[PDB]
Amino acid sequence: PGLLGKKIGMTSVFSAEGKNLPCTVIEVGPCVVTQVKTLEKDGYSALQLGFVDAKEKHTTKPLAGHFKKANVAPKRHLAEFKNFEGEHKLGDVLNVEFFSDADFVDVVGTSKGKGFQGVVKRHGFGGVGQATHGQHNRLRAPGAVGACSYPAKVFKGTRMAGQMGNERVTVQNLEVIKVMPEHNLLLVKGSVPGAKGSILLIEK
Amino acid sequence: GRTYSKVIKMVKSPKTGAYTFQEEMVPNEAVKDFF
Amino acid sequence: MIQQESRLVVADNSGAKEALCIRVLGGTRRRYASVGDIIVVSVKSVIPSSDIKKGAVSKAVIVRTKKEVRRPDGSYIRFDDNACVLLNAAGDIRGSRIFGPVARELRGTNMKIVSLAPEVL
Amino acid sequence: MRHNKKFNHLGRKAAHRKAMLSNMAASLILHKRIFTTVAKAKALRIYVEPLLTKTKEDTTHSRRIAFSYLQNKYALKELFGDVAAKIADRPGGYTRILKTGYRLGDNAAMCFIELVDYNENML
Amino acid sequence: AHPKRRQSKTRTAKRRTHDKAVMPTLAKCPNCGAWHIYHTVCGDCGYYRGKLAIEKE
Amino acid sequence: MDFIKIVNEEFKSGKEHPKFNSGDTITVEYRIKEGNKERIQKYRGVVIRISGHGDKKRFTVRKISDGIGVERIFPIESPFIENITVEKYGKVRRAKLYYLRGLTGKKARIKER
RNA sequence: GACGGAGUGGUUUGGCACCUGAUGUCGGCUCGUCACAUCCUGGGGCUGGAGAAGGUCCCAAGGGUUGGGCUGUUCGCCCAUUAAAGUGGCACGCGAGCUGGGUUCAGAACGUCGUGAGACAGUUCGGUCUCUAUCUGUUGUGGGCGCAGGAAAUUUGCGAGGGUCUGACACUAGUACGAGAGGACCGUGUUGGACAGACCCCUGGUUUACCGGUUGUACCGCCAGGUGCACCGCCGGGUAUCCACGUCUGGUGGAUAAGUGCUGAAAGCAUCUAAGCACGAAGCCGGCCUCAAGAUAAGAUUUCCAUAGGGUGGUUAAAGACUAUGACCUUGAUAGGCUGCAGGUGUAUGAUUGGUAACAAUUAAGCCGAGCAGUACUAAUAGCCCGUUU
RNA sequence: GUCUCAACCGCGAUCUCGGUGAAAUUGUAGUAUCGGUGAAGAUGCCGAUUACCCGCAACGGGACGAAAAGACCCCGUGAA
RNA sequence: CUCGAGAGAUUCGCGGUUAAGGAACUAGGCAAAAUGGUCCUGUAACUUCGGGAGAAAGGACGCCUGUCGACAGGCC
Ligand SMILES: C=C[C@]1(C)C[C@@H](OC(=O)CS[C@@H]2CC[C@@H](N)C[C@H]2O)[C@]2(C)[C@H](C)CC[C@]3(CCC(=O)[C@H]32)[C@@H](C)[C@@H]1O
Ligand SMILES: [K+]
Ligand SMILES: [K+]
Ligand SMILES: [K+]
Ligand SMILES: [Mg+2]
Ligand SMILES: [Mg+2]
Ligand SMILES: [Mg+2]
Ligand SMILES: [Mg+2]
Ligand SMILES: [Mg+2]
Ligand SMILES: [Mg+2]
Ligand SMILES: [Mg+2]
Ligand SMILES: [Mg+2]
Ligand SMILES: [Mg+2]
Ligand SMILES: [Mg+2]
Ligand SMILES: [Mg+2]
Ligand SMILES: [Mg+2]
Ligand SMILES: [Mg+2]
Ligand SMILES: [Mg+2]
Ligand SMILES: [Mg+2]
Ligand SMILES: [Mg+2]
Ligand SMILES: [Mg+2]
Ligand SMILES: [Mg+2]
Ligand SMILES: [Mg+2]
Ligand SMILES: [Mg+2]
Ligand SMILES: [Mg+2]
Ligand SMILES: [Mg+2]
Ligand SMILES: [Mg+2]
Ligand SMILES: [Mg+2]
Ligand SMILES: [Mg+2]
Ligand SMILES: [Mg+2]
Ligand SMILES: [Mg+2]
Ligand SMILES: [Mg+2]
Ligand SMILES: [Mg+2]
Ligand SMILES: [Mg+2]
Ligand SMILES: [Mg+2]
Ligand SMILES: [Mg+2]
Ligand code: NA
Ligand code: NA
Ligand SMILES: [Zn+2]
Repeated sequence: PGLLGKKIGMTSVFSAEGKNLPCTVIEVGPCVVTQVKTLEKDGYSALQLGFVDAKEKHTTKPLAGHFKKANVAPKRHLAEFKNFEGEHKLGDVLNVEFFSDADFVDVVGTSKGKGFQGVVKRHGFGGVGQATHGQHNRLRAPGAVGACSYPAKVFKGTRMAGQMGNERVTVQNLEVIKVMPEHNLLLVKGSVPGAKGSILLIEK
Repeated sequence: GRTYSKVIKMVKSPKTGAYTFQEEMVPNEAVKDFF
Repeated sequence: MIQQESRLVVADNSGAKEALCIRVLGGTRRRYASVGDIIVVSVKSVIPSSDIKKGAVSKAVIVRTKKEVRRPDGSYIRFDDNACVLLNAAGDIRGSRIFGPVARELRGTNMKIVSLAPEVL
Repeated sequence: MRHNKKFNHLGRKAAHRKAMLSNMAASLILHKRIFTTVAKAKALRIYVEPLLTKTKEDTTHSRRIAFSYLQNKYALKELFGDVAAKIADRPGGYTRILKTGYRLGDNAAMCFIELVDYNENML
Repeated sequence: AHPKRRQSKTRTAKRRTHDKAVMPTLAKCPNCGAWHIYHTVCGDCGYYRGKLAIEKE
Repeated sequence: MDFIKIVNEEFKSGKEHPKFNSGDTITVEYRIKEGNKERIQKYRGVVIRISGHGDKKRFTVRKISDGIGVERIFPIESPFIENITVEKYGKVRRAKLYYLRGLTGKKARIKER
């Protein structure tokens, strides 16, 4: 179970024990239950939540009929979480106090996009040779890609250049520093994937 | 020392029917809960 | 941040003056040694008529580094040089006096250095 | 990567790029409208609008600061004369870019940039 | 480095599947009635978004 | 709204200190611990750098002790700082005094203001 | 474990001469992948195993398996570590991937042989490593059509890939065992090293945005004040972004192997097996993370249409080679500007007053502000096309 | 910054668009994988396996890739 | 300097900076960094008596005031 959040930024705080802690500020805003999924109809049990208020100009008619059925204000983001405890129904509202009993959380996000990257940065390759001592033009090269006539091919899973980042990433067991119900704010120790303003899933 | 103790009970098994062996290591002041 | 081939000042009255790090102990590819770490050195130079000899192999403990050291309270400390103190086979120090400041990290490793140092941090 | 690098190098070295932006700005102050490419005109907008904002504080320091950019005394004479009076009430957005088409020789996107307070038909 | 074989007619034509001239994005001018590229000033009349932009002699 | 600014206010630590700039000579009363005994250990030197944002600045103070240079970085909001007193008001022409690392006595002296 | 004997393999030296109008060769670098005949870590049987430490054999390939001195070296010797510094195959893996120290061209010299031209179970100094990737292969990223009407979302997971390491201390306990020296199993805990992922609050780096000092010289008609050029002229700083040297997080029931047994006959006894049954590994499968319905077997759910929904276009981005993706397009804060603020630099131009002067103090510092907040001033026209909309 | 061990910055090349436009190479090709077989090292044979149609960027394992009628080695009642 | 315009991936060419360490790189310090000017001090072994030698190692250097290139005071 969990809620949807928005990454705000990082800062550092001093604890009561007198330690300097890096913290990440997340706005785990109010989430409405937009659809209840059950065994007998869907094959599994889960809750679909909606997070960011959306204007009607930005909501298509199929999605408008989706929120109107649940009788809630239309939302911009939708996600599913499982294994709750309390049997929330359509149109209920959840908030940061859900985590007021939580010691650690998981944060799922999308990492920053690096674009197309070479083997040195994508996979940490050593590079060919030195910068001097007869080096010509293979300073950031991958080297050999396989053996000779047997195999006579490049194996699947060979590490090469390509797109790096902009992908789903999970960070586990983040210590909760404080919950602020007034501002829908959650404080966790450490860093989380993604740029400022990105949408995060926080699992209890 | 005196920070745990070993507890064993035997439960019948649906796969076969004969008694298996259940084992753990719980702190000394918790076996009465287990048994 | 001391590694193999680094040269350190010898900061006790053991007779040695300059030392060269041969190995950072405690791990297969342990790259660097900080304050309070144990290293193996060769003595590169000595004062005339000293006890230890030039070219001897010895264990030592780092007391000062140029790279700043982080503390859990958010403070840092750095020094103008890298310095160590020679130790004997039984783990004790081979000298009487310590010259210059030493870091507070050694309060958890060796009380002999801290007791007889002019200042800690 | 170029995350959050907010200025166009325009395919030129830094000294070349600064010289072109300064020559172009002088041309816009002297001739109220000039025709150029779209990428060059969008880069001039970020360059010339703060310079036109300096004529709201008519002092020796403002004129000299502006002159350190243009280095052209006819542009300074026009900028702090007729151009200053026309824009005295507008809160930014002194210039306008309108696209026109493509060049014959390299198919470059073309446009015109002008001072808004000198175009009567668009007011 | 070198082609082992010349390509057949079929293989060459299959690659050229994605070689297409791009069509302009055209619109009619509400003043002139002439074709012009959307989001540009009509070169015939000089108008743009209902207002005169390039008074042409 | 602004959430970093809310958090910084809720987790405010430390006490007010008198203002000082780079090139000033200050004494830091720092609280240390050794065998469950708390005592204050003075550290006096010249401020060579201040960096950061707002109430979260960090300053670097340098002193020469027994002929060895020593540098300490202090968070301004730390609860371990008891007092800051300014001994001398220095006179410098720049923000960062990294050049004092290469000057010995009679050449590292700073004019008063 | 002698004297002897039977096999297996094809990584050594050979034997044969079957492929070759050219099938690049030693060592190293880079990148790996596979085997197990296992170096460490896991599980066992025996011991000439008191304990501790070993010896030997069996099961086990999940992960891991150092840096230097000498040498072209492989290999070795040595130094210091480590839990350990495994053995092999892949054209003695890998030169359209690198190098070119060695070998094996033309110069020269030594020893040696030859009358000599020259030569070497030898030695020594020097001596050009070519090619714009067609097919396939591999890593990424799109276009079309399909999915039994068309669409906007949320999904299950058939399966695939990734991940899998390990030390040292404390207590139990100076106890069991042992005249004694020494010194445990089992079980709780506390802290490290290496590796990987994400991130930029901190430390540190960059920062041809920016600010300042300064040399030479030429321009803005002159002075003062600026600017061009000299590697960004040189020097000192430096936000955002990108980073590591930084910070945070991670390596989490079933069926078995070698083995241990219960009950128990064939075979009156014996027997873990023949009928049954209880155990038993870092290994297998689940569990963790990512992808994943072209899974043509093309799945499921909610809603819309039969103006649903899109394309082209525009302002743009922490998204990006081109694409694709995200936000916004006037009943709009998408970008710039403007107005303030965090911030960088470090006290401007002028004007007084000091000083004989070079200079200095007052007065607002001045400039910049890739970040933040507000604000329609500028640019975002529903025009055209498929099936009311920006 | 030779390296531990790399990080960042600038221009030129690179990528996209407009204009012009070669070359080496080429029996025909709708040119997948594994093991086997085989002029004894297989895209093309056998048995299985996997794979909707068509591009772009990037890297070099194979096509005993390209170039040059092997200089080594032997042979010719060859040559200098 | 007879092709341009955009954009600002990988990679290459030519350049710039870099914490801590400082030849651990490599066949080999290859390449790069470092030194560098004028004047005043001071210069070893060895030597064919010429040299070695610019051996090595040190110090001063801008502007203003006055005094006889130098001296002293002052300024950044
Ligand atoms: C020229 C032939 C090469 C490049 C190399 C050849 O090496 C030799 O000929 C060593 S002799 C040497 C030759 C040059 C003379 N100037 C001096 C003399 O000393 C070598 C290693 C083999 C022994 C024969 C086959 C081979 C293909 C596979 C391979 O590994 C190659 C042939 C076909 C290859 O094209
Ligand atoms: K093959
Ligand atoms: K920065
Ligand atoms: K705005
Ligand atoms: Mg990106
Ligand atoms: Mg490297
Ligand atoms: Mg070369
Ligand atoms: Mg090169
Ligand atoms: Mg094409
Ligand atoms: Mg073989
Ligand atoms: Mg051939
Ligand atoms: Mg085995
Ligand atoms: Mg080989
Ligand atoms: Mg080659
Ligand atoms: Mg090859
Ligand atoms: Mg010869
Ligand atoms: Mg030579
Ligand atoms: Mg080459
Ligand atoms: Mg920051
Ligand atoms: Mg910093
Ligand atoms: Mg000039
Ligand atoms: Mg220049
Ligand atoms: Mg010139
Ligand atoms: Mg029986
Ligand atoms: Mg509109
Ligand atoms: Mg360029
Ligand atoms: Mg073209
Ligand atoms: Mg075969
Ligand atoms: Mg085959
Ligand atoms: Mg060939
Ligand atoms: Mg021939
Ligand atoms: Mg460095
Ligand atoms: Mg340094
Ligand atoms: Mg070496
Ligand atoms: Mg080496
Ligand atoms: Mg050189
Ligand atoms: Na002879
Ligand atoms: Na701004
Ligand atoms: Zn018209």
